[PDB]
Amino acid sequence: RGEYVVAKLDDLINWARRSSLWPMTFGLACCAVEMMHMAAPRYDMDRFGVVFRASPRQSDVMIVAGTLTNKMAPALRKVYDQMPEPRYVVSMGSCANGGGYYHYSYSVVRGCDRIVPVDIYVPGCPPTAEALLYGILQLQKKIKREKRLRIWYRR
Amino acid sequence: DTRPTVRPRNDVAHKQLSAFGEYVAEILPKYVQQVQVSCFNELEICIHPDGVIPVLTFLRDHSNAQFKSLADLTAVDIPTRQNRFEIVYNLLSLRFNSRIRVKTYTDELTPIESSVPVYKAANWYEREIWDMFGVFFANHPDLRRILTDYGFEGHPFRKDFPLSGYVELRYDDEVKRVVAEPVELAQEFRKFDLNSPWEAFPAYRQPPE
Amino acid sequence: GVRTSPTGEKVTHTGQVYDDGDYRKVRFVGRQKEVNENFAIDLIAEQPVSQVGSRVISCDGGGGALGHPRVYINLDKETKTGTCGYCGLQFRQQHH
Amino acid sequence: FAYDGLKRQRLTEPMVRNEKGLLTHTTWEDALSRVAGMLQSFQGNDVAAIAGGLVDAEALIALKDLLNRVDSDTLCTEEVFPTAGAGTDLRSNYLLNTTIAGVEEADVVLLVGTNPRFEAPLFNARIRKSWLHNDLKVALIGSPVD
Amino acid sequence: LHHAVIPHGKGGRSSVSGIVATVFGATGFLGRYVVNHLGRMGSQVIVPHRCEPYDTMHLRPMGDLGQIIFMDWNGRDKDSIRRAVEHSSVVINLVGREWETQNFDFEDVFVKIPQAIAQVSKEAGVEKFIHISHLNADIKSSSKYLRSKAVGEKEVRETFPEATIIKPAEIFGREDRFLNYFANIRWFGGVPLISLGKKTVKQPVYIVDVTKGIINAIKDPDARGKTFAFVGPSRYLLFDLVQYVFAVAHRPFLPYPLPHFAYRWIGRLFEISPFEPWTTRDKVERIHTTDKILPHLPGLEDLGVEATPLELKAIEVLRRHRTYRWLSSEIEDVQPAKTIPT
Amino acid sequence: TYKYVNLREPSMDMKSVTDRAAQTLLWTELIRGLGMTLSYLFREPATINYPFEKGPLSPRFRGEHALRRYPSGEERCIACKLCEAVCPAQAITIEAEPRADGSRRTTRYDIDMTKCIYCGFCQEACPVDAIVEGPNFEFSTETHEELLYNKEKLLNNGDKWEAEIAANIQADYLYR
Amino acid sequence: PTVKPPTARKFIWTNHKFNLSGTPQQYVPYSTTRKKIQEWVPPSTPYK
Amino acid sequence: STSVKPIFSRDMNEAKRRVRELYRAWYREVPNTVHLFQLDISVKQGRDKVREMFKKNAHITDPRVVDLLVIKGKMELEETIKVWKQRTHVMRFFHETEAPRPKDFLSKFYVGHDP
Ligand SMILES: CCCCCCCCCCCCCCCCCC(=O)OC[C@H](COP(=O)([O-])OCC[N+](C)(C)C)OC(=O)CCCCCCCCCCCCCCCCC
Ligand SMILES: NC(=O)C1=CN([C@@H]2O[C@H](COP(=O)(O)OP(=O)(O)OC[C@H]3O[C@@H](n4cnc5c(N)ncnc54)[C@H](OP(=O)(O)O)[C@@H]3O)[C@@H](O)[C@H]2O)C=CC1
Ligand code: SF4
Ligand code: SF4
Ligand code: SF4
Ligand SMILES: [Zn+2]
Repeated sequence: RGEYVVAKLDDLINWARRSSLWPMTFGLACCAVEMMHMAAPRYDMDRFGVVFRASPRQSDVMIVAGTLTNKMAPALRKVYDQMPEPRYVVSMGSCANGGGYYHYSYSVVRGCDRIVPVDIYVPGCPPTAEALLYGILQLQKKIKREKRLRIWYRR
Repeated sequence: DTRPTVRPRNDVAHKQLSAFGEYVAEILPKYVQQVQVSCFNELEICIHPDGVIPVLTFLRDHSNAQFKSLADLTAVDIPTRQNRFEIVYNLLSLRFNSRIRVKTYTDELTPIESSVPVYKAANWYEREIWDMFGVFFANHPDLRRILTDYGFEGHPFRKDFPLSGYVELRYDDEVKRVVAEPVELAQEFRKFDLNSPWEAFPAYRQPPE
Repeated sequence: GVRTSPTGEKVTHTGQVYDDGDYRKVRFVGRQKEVNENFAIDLIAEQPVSQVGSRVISCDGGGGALGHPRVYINLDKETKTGTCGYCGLQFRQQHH
Repeated sequence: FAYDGLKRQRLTEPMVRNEKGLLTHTTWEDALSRVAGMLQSFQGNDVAAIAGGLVDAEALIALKDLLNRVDSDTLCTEEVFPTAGAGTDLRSNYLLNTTIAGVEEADVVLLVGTNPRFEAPLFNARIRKSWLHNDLKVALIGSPVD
Repeated sequence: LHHAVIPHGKGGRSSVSGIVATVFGATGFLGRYVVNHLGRMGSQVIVPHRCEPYDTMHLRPMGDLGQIIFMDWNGRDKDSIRRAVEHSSVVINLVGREWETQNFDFEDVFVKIPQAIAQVSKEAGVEKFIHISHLNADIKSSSKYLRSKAVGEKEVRETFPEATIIKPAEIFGREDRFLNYFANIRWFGGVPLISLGKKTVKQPVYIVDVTKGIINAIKDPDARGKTFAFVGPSRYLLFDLVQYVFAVAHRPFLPYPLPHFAYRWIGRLFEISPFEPWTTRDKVERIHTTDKILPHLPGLEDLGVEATPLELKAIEVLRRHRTYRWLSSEIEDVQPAKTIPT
Repeated sequence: TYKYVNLREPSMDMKSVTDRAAQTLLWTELIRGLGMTLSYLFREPATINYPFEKGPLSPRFRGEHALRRYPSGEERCIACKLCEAVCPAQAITIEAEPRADGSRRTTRYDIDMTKCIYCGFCQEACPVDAIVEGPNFEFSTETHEELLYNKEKLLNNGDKWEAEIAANIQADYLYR
Repeated sequence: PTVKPPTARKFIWTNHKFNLSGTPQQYVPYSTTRKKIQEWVPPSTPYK
Repeated sequence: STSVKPIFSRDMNEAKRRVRELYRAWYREVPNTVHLFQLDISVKQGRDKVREMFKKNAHITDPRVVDLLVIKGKMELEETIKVWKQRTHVMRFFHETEAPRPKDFLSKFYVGHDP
């Protein structure tokens, strides 16, 4: 049956993508520190298959980790567009989620979701390294639920 | 000094800073308008704006001064004054282990001589004052915005500039670029009135008009 | 406690409920309206009244420093009970 | 304590009468085009206006100009003031010329046909302050009211 | 008006426009521009979608918090349609394929579905219904796509008599499948044209103008019950149009005539594709179909929209089809196409 | 007092010159660096098996906000609005009115969790321990709207997490 | 908790719930206050 | 009191010379801007915008204020020439996404309370 075959191929490509998330080496402010602590030995994001790569062309996920300013907004959008697809965005911390504690500033974008689509929101100021990892594992479970090929088969 | 909760007073430093204050006023009477020392011992020289270069050079290079480091250069906006901007230089003397403050004034349309000739630290500090307060510094090697977005209009640190500004940014899909729009807030910043109607500090009570 | 509208929407403890014609109830389609089910007005009423033998009694909410600020309640009126302004416990004088 | 009246029974949308003869909601364009149609057809004495108690000066003059342009002088008020004699020609005829502050300097006050306690509560409170501190003599021609 | 759908604000992102719109087929070329314009002014947009949520992410930044709402629906399931319209004051239908699939054919997407959307929308008390048909829809057209547009347009007009029907010409824009279609013919060497494209006249319309007209049709009381024809300012021969595309892209243009029967067979060959056909037999008919002149119908100028010349927005669409040598060439470099004086 | 980080000169006897030449020619100090990394290869790693193993936290941890009740089940919050005033981020919006029984209670209690800096000033200001930052730190959402908390969500957080919240307040209230 | 059990209150949930984001049980925010301004309702009789 | 330190120009003739000099620099640069940033506008459009920005301040009569506008004008030119600005910053002059706002009384009356 087709519905069986496409279901199993969809699991395969879903498994590969979530099992190999390569965030861009991208970080803006305070929360970049906790993101470093998630790569540090105690949490070791690499053991889940999560590997930072500097190039946007070789990245799957953008972790927006810090305050986004008006001056910085076009640059953030640009490297997002240069990511091949599928690409996911994780908002980390209050500044990136909604402007946080500079929400009423003239120079701050009130949430990165004005500039780019967001998949997961990680609250905190900063979120702990363990909280960010929880948000990563939630992105993986989100990728695990995709039905690209099942939707194609009924299209 | 034996009241556990009260900051002790250092009378010796107050006397020395008072003496050096008169000293600077005697040598540079052409520019010095006021000299004062605070109760926590910080000396201030208030000068005419023409004397920025002569005053800063004397303090850097005089042998009984030697303020070789410019700790900070900033501006204060006081709208109630005709000269609304107060330019403040904070200087450190490593030779004598002293700090001094030199303050002058200007308005929107008056230049202040760039102090890059005395301290090369002032270059970026003046770009910041130009950008956030709109005070022009004459004879700057390169004066341009340093902190605000390219093309940003206004000088955000002026007291009459709104907290959230005038424009906000979003990504518009139609034009496939980040666009600037007039600012609207889903929740307006809530202004709190906090000042107490009862006087707190009698020693600073101003005389009745 | 929790009531429902003729439209089926639950009414919260503040009495809020989108009325019949409001489009804003579209946010609950495919999702759910979160209503806390323990209405504090109902729970504080279940508490028995405390009979005391003095004109004035003090309530701090229980737990000492873990309660509310300590306040004193006058119990001279015999047509009502004294109520804590912080926690809502009720006190009555014992016919002394 | 009357400000809570501003949150009840409020008119918030323009309304016109439908076919059944019931008021129904509509837009500003529609309602003001119906009013302009009738305003343009009529003229002169066929147009009149009555102003209420809580109407400000700007809305009053604006309506006087609009009715004057159809050539109607029938700008009326719900509150009656006798028109015989000088009428409204001289301001002094219909003003409290002494002013509220002058009550404190008067010697004799004659109140004619008025309960100032409930008509002008703070004006009445000014009479009593002068009664108290200046030994004002007050007389009343009217019903006996506390 | 309920107290919640009264306009407030200055027409910005956080304002309230008073519009509550259910947009069907919001995930395609025309839908993203429609949803972008509704979200700009502060509308509540219900976006029912058949596709994977990953394919709707470009819509998320189009509205303030809460304003864009997403629902799952199935074009043959009336209950899914009802859940998505019952709270809306305007329902916009942009559902359509340019090709047929094993599951959904031109009858289903242009007749069965729009009429099921129209029937449910009226039973649910939706005030305004907006239907997108086609300029060249005809019962006697040799494009099964256009014959289905004609049949659905009548069903929609009978199921929702107050429906506003909009008949656009072929729409160009960064995701159009019109000027991108021609610029991608370079991959096959020359450009096969029926009768060398000298017997076909087109009147393409800019996407933003179609979107602006739709937005006004919602906010304009007069638009109700009418049929509109959205067409561009100029009429071009297909040959002159395709020649202009290749000049803007700076590609070598080698047009050669291909008989109708043959170019049909090419269409049949590309249809075997199990994904998105590069071309189909129907696409052959539509491209080589003279865009009708409907003077009795009102147009964009009635809705208040000034049609944008193809010569102001072609570089915008076609600059990505250039090579590095020509990327930086400017809008004035190329010769304007010859326009049929009408 | 001071010391010199790098003000020592090398000896020039024949043996020391030879020793530095053997270091230059045979790469001795580079080999030494390889020994250090080699020793780490045989050390137990510091990684923990998250989510099965968690990081250590203390009772003071500032996590997710919750609204608390008295043991009777009445709400502790009295709508005093000191949490609202102290909040550095203006994340709290409160509205209040008399309840049916006359109690001073909130009709609106919103915390915008994307404004909040998780500073805990609000729990310091509250005079009745009504608002607390709970121990939870694992409440990531897939939408921005899911992080704008109203009073029902916050009361449900307190009901959900009361058991742990009370135990932590018990461990720390003598320091407060 | 097997050695030092938690205190029992009536209102405490008897059934823990994990993160429900992304599901039909998620939390949808909404204003909890009632309407501020009441609107005059025109009479339903035919007047004149 | 009317005696005031000059910024550059001693009178309005010296200041207007700098206005014209700045207009020439902006006029010459527009063709390069449209090319480098790959703008869809025409060189005519860009020059009409530069002209428009220069008419907003045509009523000024203070030499010191004129000098500041010229100083700010030259700062903006450098950001454009050196490509510190981006395409988004250049296109902010054209307000392409802002919808037209009514100017007359009735249209403004129907939408809201703003004067
Ligand atoms: C050595 C290096 C490593 C090599 C790795 C090799 C790859 C291993 C994984 C291969 C799995 C397949 C990868 C699919 C990737 C395609 C791109 C993609 O996923 O996009 C989604 C797209 C879906 O696109 P779509 O049509 O739904 O939507 C496109 C439009 N937008 C963009 C708006 C969404 O997939 C496809 O379009 C085609 C997928 C075809 C899958 C393969 C054919 C199906 C075969 C089984 C079913 C056939 C019928 C039943 C047969 C029963 C009898 C046999
Ligand atoms: N040049 C043009 O583009 C012109 C277009 N039109 C009409 O305008 C409307 C929009 O066209 P456009 O949006 O450009 O085409 P698109 O293919 O770009 O978008 C069409 C939409 O239809 C949806 N759709 C198609 N089939 C189904 C189905 N069986 N069930 C549910 N949804 C479906 C698609 O959803 P999914 O992505 O989920 O498949 C997509 O969102 C169409 O009606 C089209 O005929 C008319 C004249 C010119
Ligand atoms: S969210 Fe908090 S930690 Fe992160 S950048 Fe903002 S203030 Fe710093
Ligand atoms: S933790 Fe701090 S920022 Fe967050 S709500 Fe409390 S006081 Fe406000
Ligand atoms: S949570 Fe505490 S501080 Fe805030 S309003 Fe309630 S009682 Fe006052
Ligand atoms: Zn109590």
